[PDB]
Amino acid sequence: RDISTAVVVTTISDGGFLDRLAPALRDAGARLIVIPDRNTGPALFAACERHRRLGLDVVCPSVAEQQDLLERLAVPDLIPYHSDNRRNVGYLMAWMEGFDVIVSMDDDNLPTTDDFVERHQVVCQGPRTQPVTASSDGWFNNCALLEVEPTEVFPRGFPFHARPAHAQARTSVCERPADVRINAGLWLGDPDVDAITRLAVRPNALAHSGGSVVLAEGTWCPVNSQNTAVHRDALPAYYFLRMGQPVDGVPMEKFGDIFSGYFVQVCAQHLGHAVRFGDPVVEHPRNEHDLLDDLHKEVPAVRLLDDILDHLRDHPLEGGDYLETYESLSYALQEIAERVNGRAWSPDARAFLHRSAHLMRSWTGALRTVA
Amino acid sequence: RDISTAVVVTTISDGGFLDRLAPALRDAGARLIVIPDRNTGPALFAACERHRRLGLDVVCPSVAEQQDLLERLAVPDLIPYHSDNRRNVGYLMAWMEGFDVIVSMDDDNLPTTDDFVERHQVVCQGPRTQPVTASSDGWFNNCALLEVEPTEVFPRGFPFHARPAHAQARTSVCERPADVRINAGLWLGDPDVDAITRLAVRPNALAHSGGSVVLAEGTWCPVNSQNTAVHRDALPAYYFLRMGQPVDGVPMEKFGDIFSGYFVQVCAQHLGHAVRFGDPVVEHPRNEHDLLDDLHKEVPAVRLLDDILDHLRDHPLEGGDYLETYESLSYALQEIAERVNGRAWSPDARAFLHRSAHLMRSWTGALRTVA
Amino acid sequence: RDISTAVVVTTISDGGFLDRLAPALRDAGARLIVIPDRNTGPALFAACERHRRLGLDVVCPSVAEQQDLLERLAVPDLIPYHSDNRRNVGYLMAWMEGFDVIVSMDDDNLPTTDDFVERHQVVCQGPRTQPVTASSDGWFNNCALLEVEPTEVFPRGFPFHARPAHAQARTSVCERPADVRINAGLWLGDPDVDAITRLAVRPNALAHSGGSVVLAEGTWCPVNSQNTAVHRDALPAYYFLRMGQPVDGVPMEKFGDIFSGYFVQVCAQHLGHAVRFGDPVVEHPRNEHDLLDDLHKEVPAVRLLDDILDHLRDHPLEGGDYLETYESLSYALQEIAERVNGRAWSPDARAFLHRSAHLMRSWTGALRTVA
Amino acid sequence: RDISTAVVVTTISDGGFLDRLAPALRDAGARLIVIPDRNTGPALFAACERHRRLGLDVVCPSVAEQQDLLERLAVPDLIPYHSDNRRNVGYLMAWMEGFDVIVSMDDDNLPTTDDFVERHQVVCQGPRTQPVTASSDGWFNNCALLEVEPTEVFPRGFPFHARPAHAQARTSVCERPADVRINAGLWLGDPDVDAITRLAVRPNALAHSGGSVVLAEGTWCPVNSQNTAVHRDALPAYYFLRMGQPVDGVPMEKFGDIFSGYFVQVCAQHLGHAVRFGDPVVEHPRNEHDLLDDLHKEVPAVRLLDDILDHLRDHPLEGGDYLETYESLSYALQEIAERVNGRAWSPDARAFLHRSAHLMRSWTGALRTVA
Ligand SMILES: [Mn+2]
Ligand SMILES: [Mn+2]
Ligand SMILES: [Mn+2]
Ligand SMILES: [Mn+2]
Repeated sequence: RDISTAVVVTTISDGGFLDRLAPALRDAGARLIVIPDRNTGPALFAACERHRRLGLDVVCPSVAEQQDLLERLAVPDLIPYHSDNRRNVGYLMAWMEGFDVIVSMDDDNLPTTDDFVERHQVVCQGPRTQPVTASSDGWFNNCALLEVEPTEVFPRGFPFHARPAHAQARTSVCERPADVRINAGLWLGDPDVDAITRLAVRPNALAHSGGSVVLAEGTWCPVNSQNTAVHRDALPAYYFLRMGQPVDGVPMEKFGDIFSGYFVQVCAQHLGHAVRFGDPVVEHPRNEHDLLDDLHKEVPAVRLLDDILDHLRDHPLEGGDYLETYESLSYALQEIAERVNGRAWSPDARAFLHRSAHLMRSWTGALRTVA
Repeated sequence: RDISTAVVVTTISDGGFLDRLAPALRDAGARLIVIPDRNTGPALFAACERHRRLGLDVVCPSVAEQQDLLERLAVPDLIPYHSDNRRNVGYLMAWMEGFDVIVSMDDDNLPTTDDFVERHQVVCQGPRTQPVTASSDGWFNNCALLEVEPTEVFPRGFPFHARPAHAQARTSVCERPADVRINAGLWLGDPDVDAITRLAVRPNALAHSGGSVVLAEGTWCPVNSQNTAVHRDALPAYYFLRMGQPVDGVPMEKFGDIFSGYFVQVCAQHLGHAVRFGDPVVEHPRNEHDLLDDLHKEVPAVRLLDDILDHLRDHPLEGGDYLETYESLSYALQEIAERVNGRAWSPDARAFLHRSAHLMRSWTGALRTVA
Repeated sequence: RDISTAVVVTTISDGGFLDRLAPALRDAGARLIVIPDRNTGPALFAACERHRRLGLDVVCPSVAEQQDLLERLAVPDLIPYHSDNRRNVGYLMAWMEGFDVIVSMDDDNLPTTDDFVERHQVVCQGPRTQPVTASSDGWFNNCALLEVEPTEVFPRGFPFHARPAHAQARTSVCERPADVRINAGLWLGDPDVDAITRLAVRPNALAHSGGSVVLAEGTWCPVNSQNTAVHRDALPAYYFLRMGQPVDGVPMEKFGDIFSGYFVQVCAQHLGHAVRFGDPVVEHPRNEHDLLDDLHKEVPAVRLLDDILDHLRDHPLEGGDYLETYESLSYALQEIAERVNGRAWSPDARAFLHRSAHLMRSWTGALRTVA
Repeated sequence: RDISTAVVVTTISDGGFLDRLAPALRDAGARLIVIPDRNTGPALFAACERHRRLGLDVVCPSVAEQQDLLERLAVPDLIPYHSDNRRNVGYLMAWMEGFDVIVSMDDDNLPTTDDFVERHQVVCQGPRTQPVTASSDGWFNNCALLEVEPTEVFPRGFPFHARPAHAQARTSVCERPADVRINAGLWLGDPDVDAITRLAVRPNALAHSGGSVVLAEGTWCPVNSQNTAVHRDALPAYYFLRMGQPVDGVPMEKFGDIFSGYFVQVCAQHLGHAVRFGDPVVEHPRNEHDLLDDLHKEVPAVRLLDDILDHLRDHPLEGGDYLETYESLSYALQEIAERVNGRAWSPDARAFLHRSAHLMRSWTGALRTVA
């Protein structure tokens, strides 16, 4: 095999999460790329050094080091300096060093099994004839693979127009070729639901009961960046979208991985690749913040997502690899920004897609500069 | 002891709902006050004039008659002309003509029992020793009196900060004196939940199983205007609050009755009166909205309600009747607009309470003009 | 007939302006009340303590002393803590300690004559038959009393709708009884023009040539707080209005004294008092601002002032002194907030008058507490 | 010679302006392309037909005809349907029919001389060695060529950072080769000043006294679309920019020709071509609308223009003709949107350049489809 894996995490904490995260990473010999920020205290740097004494291939480049790498690649203004968007630095660094597997995690996720890194290496098994899951409505609820109380829930980013009729959707499994390049692992405790669902029923994930699935062509499901492995080929299409763009005056937030999860998914299907959902499952403790503020942050993106997802199914792309496909995707978003109709599509909402498309090319242009 | 009842409904439809609503109203000799708007087609007037042929005590004052009435009360600018706020015209007319019971309804509710008016006449039974319900957390979930699928839900306007711990709250019933002047009837089909709950679980209320309760002092529950009887004494405090005020730039909507229900509730309790929940139950069919637009409209008011409800418990009021208590409440809101802190309390959100307090005094000023 | 004068200045600088300002103040034995802010460096306190060694009756209450004072007056939230609105603290202290004349100045004005305090004591001369100036259009351009290059200009706050026809307006002087309680001194160098005029022609006031005038009843002119003496009776109506309220989404700024100057002007005229323009003239050097930012700040208030001034002429007031007249003015503003029409009168702009009216009552409520 | 000229005007009026505009156009045999809108009454169509009886080569394509041409060229959503941006239709139509000179005028401009069309044919004289005007600050005040009362003024779109020092700027004329492709004619009566200047001094253009100038390389001046001739080669770079994009929440307006005037100017200088200012001069009567509303509309663009103009001088372009240069300009604006710094450069302001750049390519892509 001889597979290299790099875990990418951005944080502003003191580094205490490394105590319950390092053992699973250092046992598999995987590299951990911790991306600090301006508002990151010197305790995280000391915590990374201490865990490197204990035998962890951890790196924590200071904001000075990060700005130099982005400066050489002619992208000094691409990544903001007070946001979790800085995880793109860890994406770029792991892609530069040439890792096979890039695992994107948050600083509050804990692996629940010993084979955490091994289960994420499924994106490097290549194309096999394997059971792939299809849905008559083109959507798959990966939260249905879990035991959730008090009621059924959809993951964050799942389109709202498809939820009422999804209970009638036919689900079939067929033995077909598939090349898994993205593996989204599930989460116990507080699942990855949007702020709307969390305020309504406060879901609780008890256990992973549904196993693992591989979605077929035409069946989609939102992919996150808190427990997801991405093959280095698919990483150019995994650019964490920059937030802050106002929709009808209200800036969107906390949806960078919803767009990247769909974008790397659309790009993978154009190249005949698939997305996997299931194991490894992480421990995600419950929240502790302002859920009404989370709602006010997520609504601007939620108002647009259903329209953007519908137009992406009708926009065929081009490209031989992920860089060419992701750029063809950026041009598709600019055409979508002028065709889509709706009350939430004020001039600033349409301009959100146009600036995002430019930032997506600035990301790929920096990757071509590396190569 | 002949009790007179007036039903207030504002609508822009052609008047087809009168075909099914008038039977239960004319069987009790009750008055129906339909309040049309500017865009209300001339077909509603034909339905009202024709349903009066069948014995319905219905009125439908055109916008010319509504504005001539509001001119003489020195309040021409109080009520907007493209909003459901125009139901205040119906409240004013019934209180002018001297009805004992004012039943507020929407144009899509349907009485499910033949005793609809009689069950709403409970707000005239006077004070007597009756079983009253109290709660350790000071909140009562009226939806718990219903059979709701797929999971438990809270009514629209229920404070979000008290929802997680409400399951542990103790509920007791004690024989205590109480005077019911507000009776909020429940609703089958699509229950009155906020847009957050409806997007999440799409609730369906199957039956009324919990019976009727009378809330005690210090126990609150949101009261809407879709199926609520208000005694003529309590009506001055039942002013339907005017929407449209921006909160951090986003205008609020669909919460006029949420503020009115709490305001008439706090005023009733200060005067020794109580609110009742339960019967009569109406049929509110599930109407397919733009639920994302409903969410975008309700979030501005939701961001402030939790703070507003907490301060209204700390602020004692003054007044002998509802007219004096409602004015003291308006001065209390202006004191709250400067006391309160939070991220959602930008200068426009604070000025929303100040403009609302002035409009409430304008509403009571017109009632003092009539009386 | 010993008259006491207090100069009120708020600043965030290091206190270098005291080197040139204190001579004219300590030569007249006048009191200087410097009001620092949170971000005011500790160098200002050394300049005040040291200028008192040279005989200056100066005080500089820290933010701790300012908040302790405002706590006992039940107005802790009245005055923000990062605004020039904190000069209201200086108005409060001088009115508390009982000074006859309160001279409002900025930290960049410089008296050009040795009789600065004496010329400002004109607001204590009492009522006498004196030449008063009237205008056929009801407006007087105080900048016409100055020599301004390169062209004629209007002061900041002058209504725009009356500017084109003001050249045809007739000006007459008549021996009439008048009682001056407000004296607005003029300014050489950079005149007090709005950001619109300054961006256009960059005015430069070379000399004071028109002398002094006393405006008659029905003749108005904006009064600022950069060089204005207010008698202690008129000070309750001189509350520096709080900025920040959004007009159609855009927050207003730099117009607190424009509203205060008109408010104390309308209140003085209802009580039979007059406003004076002319001497003493200060040296206001041209300070290079971000003039585009100044324009963006002043436009919100400018969009409303023309409508507000027109309605304030139609609304008669009540009151025996300034405390009762200023409160009647606040109730008049709430009546105007609903009467007025225009494109710039979105719900947030109307609620700006309602919140301002409450803050004015809070200001007078604290003065009633002191007295 | 054998020169064809097409005058482009968009309007919503009844067509009365054709009475005083047709004689100068029909005498020279020039085509007039009147572009109506949705809110255009049938009187303009009758007025165009009547003037065609009198011998005017006028055309007035209905909104149905306009949408078909844009539909064939795969640009159905490029041009909005309630704006003067529809003059781009007249630009495209005259470019399709192959006119040498395209004269862009407003419906309220009247030629003051008989040689109006002949003086605008100067953009077809080709390159000659002629006196070109240079300025040490790189800016030229074309309003200095007029007699303006009561004081000197700058044209709309002139950068504000350069105005104070422009009085010291050296002006020299040198005999050098120049190919005039854009000729901006001046205007008597109400000049083309921004809303800031018009509210301050209300300028009045008395006569054209300065003659005509041809700006050299590096010397710029804003160009408008109300009295300007554009050679068909330079027309691809004359796309009237679409307004409505919010800057810090405030949408910009009335600045479509300010950006197009600078863009066709920058593109012309890259190709060695020049811009001419002077004759022919038109009659522009005084305004009649809400000048405060004009200010509120123009400020969002004014806050950005000085920054955009500075970066355009430091961004070298590419291209052999105007189509290639205008597209290279669109990519330059996207790089400028991420390099520029300022308080007014909120996320929606930066996204204004990105969407504008996409619309500029959609314009050129439609022109390449025509060819
Ligand atoms: Mn988390
Ligand atoms: Mn309904
Ligand atoms: Mn100053
Ligand atoms: Mn014009």
